[PDB]
Amino acid sequence: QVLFQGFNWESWKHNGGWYNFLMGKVDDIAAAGITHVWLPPASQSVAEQGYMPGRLYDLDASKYGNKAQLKSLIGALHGKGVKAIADIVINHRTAEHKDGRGIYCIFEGGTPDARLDWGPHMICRDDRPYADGTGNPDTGADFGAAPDIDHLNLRVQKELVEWLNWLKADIGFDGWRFDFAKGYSADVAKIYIDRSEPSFAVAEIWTSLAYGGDGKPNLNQDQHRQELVNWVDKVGGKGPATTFDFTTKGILNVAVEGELWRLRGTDGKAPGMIGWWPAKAVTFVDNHDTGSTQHMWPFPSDRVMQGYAYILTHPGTPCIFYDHFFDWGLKEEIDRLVSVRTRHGIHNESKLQIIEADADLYLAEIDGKVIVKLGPRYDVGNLIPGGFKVAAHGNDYAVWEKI
Amino acid sequence: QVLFQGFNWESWKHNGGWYNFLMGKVDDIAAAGITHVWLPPASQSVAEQGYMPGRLYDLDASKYGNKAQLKSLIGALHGKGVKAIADIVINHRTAEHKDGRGIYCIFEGGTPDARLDWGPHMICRDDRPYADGTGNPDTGADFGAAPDIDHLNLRVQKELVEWLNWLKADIGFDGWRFDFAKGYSADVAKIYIDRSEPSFAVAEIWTSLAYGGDGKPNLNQDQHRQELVNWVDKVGGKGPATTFDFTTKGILNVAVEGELWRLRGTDGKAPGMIGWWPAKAVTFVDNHDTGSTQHMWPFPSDRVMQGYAYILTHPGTPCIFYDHFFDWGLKEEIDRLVSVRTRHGIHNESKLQIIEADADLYLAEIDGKVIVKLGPRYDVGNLIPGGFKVAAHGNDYAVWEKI
Ligand SMILES: C=C1O[C@H](O[C@H]2[C@H](O)[C@@H](O)[C@H](O)O[C@@H]2CO)[C@H](O)[C@@H](O)[C@@H]1N[C@H]1C=C(C=O)C(=O)[C@H](O)[C@H]1O
Ligand SMILES: C=C1O[C@H](O[C@H]2[C@H](O)[C@@H](O)[C@H](O)O[C@@H]2CO)[C@H](O)[C@@H](O)[C@@H]1N[C@H]1C=C(C=O)C(=O)[C@H](O)[C@H]1O
Ligand SMILES: C[C@H]1O[C@@H](O)[C@H](O)[C@@H](O)[C@@H]1N[C@H]1C=C(CO)C(O)[C@H](O)[C@H]1O
Ligand SMILES: C[C@H]1O[C@@H](O)[C@H](O)[C@@H](O)[C@@H]1N[C@H]1C=C(CO)C(O)[C@H](O)[C@H]1O
Ligand SMILES: [Ca+2]
Ligand SMILES: [Ca+2]
Ligand SMILES: [Ca+2]
Ligand SMILES: [Ca+2]
Ligand SMILES: [Ca+2]
Ligand SMILES: [Ca+2]
Repeated sequence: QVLFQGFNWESWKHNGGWYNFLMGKVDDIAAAGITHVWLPPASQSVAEQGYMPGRLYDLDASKYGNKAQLKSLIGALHGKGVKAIADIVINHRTAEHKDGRGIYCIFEGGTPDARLDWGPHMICRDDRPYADGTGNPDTGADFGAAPDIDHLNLRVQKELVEWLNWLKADIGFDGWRFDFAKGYSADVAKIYIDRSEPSFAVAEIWTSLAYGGDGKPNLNQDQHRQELVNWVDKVGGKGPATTFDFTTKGILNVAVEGELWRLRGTDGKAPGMIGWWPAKAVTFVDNHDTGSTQHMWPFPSDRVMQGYAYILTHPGTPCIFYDHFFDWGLKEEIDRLVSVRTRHGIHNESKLQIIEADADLYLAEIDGKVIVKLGPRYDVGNLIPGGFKVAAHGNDYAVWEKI
Repeated sequence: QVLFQGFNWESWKHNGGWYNFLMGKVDDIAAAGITHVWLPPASQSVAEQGYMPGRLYDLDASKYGNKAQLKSLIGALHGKGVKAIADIVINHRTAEHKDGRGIYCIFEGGTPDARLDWGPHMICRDDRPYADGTGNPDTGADFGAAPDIDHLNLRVQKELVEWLNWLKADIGFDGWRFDFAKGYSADVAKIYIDRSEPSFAVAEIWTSLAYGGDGKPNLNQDQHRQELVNWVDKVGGKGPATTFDFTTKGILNVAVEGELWRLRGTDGKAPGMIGWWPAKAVTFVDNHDTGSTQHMWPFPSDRVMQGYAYILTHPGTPCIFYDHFFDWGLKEEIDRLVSVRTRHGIHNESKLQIIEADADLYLAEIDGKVIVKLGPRYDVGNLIPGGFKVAAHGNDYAVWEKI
């Protein structure tokens, strides 16, 4: 399962429309061995990138393109074997109309009927000024800038599950990435996952790493991955549910700048979520927030390939980011890695054994068939077994594969 | 067994004589809980510090003092419970007289008889110009500046074992530290150890650490401690034989400057010799060469107490260096640590479990009774068990002891 993020922060701006643009990259994407692409928020949003949704059923006001273009793109991805997963922003919603108080708290689903046309009662009890105090309190965090939907209200749960099934059925989406899933409880999410039955769903739980007395992250980030592992438990370990592994991303970010010892945790296992539940963890080097033009937590640029050498050979389900693959010129090195991975049947639950993790060398062996070396360390051969030949290499990475 | 090094590079210079001087520190030394003190080379040496011996039986030409003063000092140490171990420099010897060739290759033992009065035949075949080609080749490394004794010659072995037994019997020495034990084979050393039967013997095998592609030592220094562990095997694992743990000293030197992750080796065990054979390893922060006025491999000065917090709580047999204890003002902090160690019966073979080793924190638990934290990391309490109270602390160290 290797995922691709088919957009970045600037994508809405594209001349002629991003979904149209993306039509052209479907073959390349299919060819890299990508199995799912995560498409940006489809509905009408106040914010052009999509994360501030209003008329949920109105896919036509999207700045990425209209419903007709979405279905053609999802048609193309599907015709080529790949699945399309959708950014479900349902923690918060923006309102169409002012109520009596002059507050924008009357929602409009986008259709002549009443689906999704809620008012203040479906806003979480306490999210003043939008709330009118009569809904249930928030199951999770608040998003400041907008109304937070009260996911314990039953009309909310039904109309939002109808909308999810419509996105699967009429639009074609296969799975969900749940935006700001800290916004609501794993229980609420579970209803949506269970009742829409996606073939894949990844939640975005993003919290800070623990930082030590030195301004740098701690080697141990067990509080941080526990929280990911916990969401997956409550939601259901047997489900399709996964969380992005922000722990590996946070560590790697630092590790790569000459601190590769950071990659062998306290227990001698990988320090990120993939060290405890690789199966339910999807890994990434960067996304539209951490990277792109937002630069919230970027991977060191001169090192993104050591990042892909790591996520692509290791357990967990890797996510390639649009920009790296298509705009940085790393296409081919990334391809080669996705091949090594697919060729040896490396998969989300592969076994990892960390041979060495010193400041200047990380050497790990996955599934007995592939070894990856990250780092500038030159004197290395003595540790890579007889029987392996180098499969890929580039800047401060090399991966050998057996015979 | 905690050893003390009762001298440094400048000691020969002391006004009024070092052994005399040292008479005054015997009580303090005895009181710290020190069980052995390593005294500098006793015989006549061309080089004032002792490491260039000539008339082996002539203890009177020592710049540290004469035979009478040595015996009084060893008498005092013994009267107070401590043993005295001697620096046996027998790899090389300097000659008293020129032979026919005009080469200084006629030795003089220091007595009217012939004990130790060898000539070129007892010099290793190849150490030109001193050698006359008729002796056996060197069993080990060469010391450039002087004649290397051919320890395979049987007269050499007998007279040098007589001299060793005289140092035990007439002078009072209890054990040996074998200077430059790379100078000769572990086999030759074994004869001297076995036949003089010391109660303690430590060899000085000093080689370089492996350095990586970054100018810093590798985390793994297994080639380096293998060599120590090997000498002890050939010499005899059941003997009194030990080697100084240069591996821990080399690592620690670096580790302490914010790289405390260096202290959990590749295998999750201590990286120095004490991780493989703690019993046969004697640890140190610095000695007359690495430190003192020679500064060959000094411990970072503002950090020597993190070094003693480590060696004093950990397995292996610790060696306190004269200067730290008596001249740096660390006496009391060092004492306190030697107490924690002795109080809880921590000993050369105690069990070590490394809780965490991150750049800014090293936390280890010895024998279930003591925990030591090295590093500036502040947020620590969550990892030290309920039941432990802090026993000592100071600059970037603290050690707790159970109840
Ligand atoms: C951009 C996002 O911000 C939040 O993550 C923050 C973490 O909580 C914080 O602890 C860490 O140190 O830094 C973060 C960013 O600075 C949200 O939790 C995260 O979910 C959010 N990501 C998405 C949500 C949006 C609003 O609906 C967006 O505009 C993003 O584009 C989404 O991917
Ligand atoms: C001072 C000593 O030098 C040697 O150690 C060197 C190591 O071999 C080298 O690899 C390392 O990088 O650095 C070293 C010092 O720069 C000898 O091997 C060592 O045994 C020697 N130590 C003693 C021997 C002497 C000569 O008889 C001395 O003058 C010292 O005072 C002794 O302790
Ligand atoms: C393997 C694990 O290490 C533990 O110390 C964590 O506290 C735990 O949460 C994590 N457990 C998870 C991982 C797996 C699979 O390895 C599960 O099935 C568990 O339910 C899930 O909580
Ligand atoms: C425990 C050890 O780890 C091994 O990987 C080393 O290669 C080995 O040399 C070392 N072995 C030594 C240590 C002990 C005690 O632990 C012995 O009795 C052995 O003879 C001695 O070689
Ligand atoms: Ca409507
Ligand atoms: Ca809100
Ligand atoms: Ca919320
Ligand atoms: Ca004589
Ligand atoms: Ca010589
Ligand atoms: Ca020699």
